[PDB]
Amino acid sequence: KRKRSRKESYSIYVYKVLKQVHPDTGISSKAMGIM
DNA sequence: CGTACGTGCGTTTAAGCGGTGCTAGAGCTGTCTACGACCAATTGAGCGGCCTCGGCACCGGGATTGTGAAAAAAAAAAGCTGCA
Ligand SMILES: [Ca+2]
Ligand SMILES: [Ca+2]
Ligand SMILES: [Ca+2]
Ligand SMILES: [Ca+2]
Ligand SMILES: [Ca+2]
Ligand SMILES: [Ca+2]
Ligand SMILES: [Ca+2]
Ligand SMILES: [K+]
Repeated sequence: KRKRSRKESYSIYVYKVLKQVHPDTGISSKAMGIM
């Protein structure tokens, strides 16, 4: 096992900016996909 | 059914032409060095996997607020005059 490739994405940085501008609001996986 | 737009005319304008004179700056060359690629070593930021726990989808009951449809009233219009 331990495949799923390792696919890079901006989602940690998106979350990081989100917590700056709106610290109590989160984000669905589709919405993250669009970001 | 009313007039905005196409046609044609006379009047006016300035584009185009060709020419001249001047130079800003496009673009090329040579020099030199600050910067970015390249490399190996190192390791923590970010990856996948995994579990949890509350957001959010779904439910039922009733009040309330849009959202419109019909029915009822009000009005404007149509036809009819009876005098002066
Ligand atoms: Ca005229
Ligand atoms: Ca120059
Ligand atoms: Ca870590
Ligand atoms: Ca994850
Ligand atoms: Ca309901
Ligand atoms: Ca309404
Ligand atoms: Ca309505
Ligand atoms: K340089």
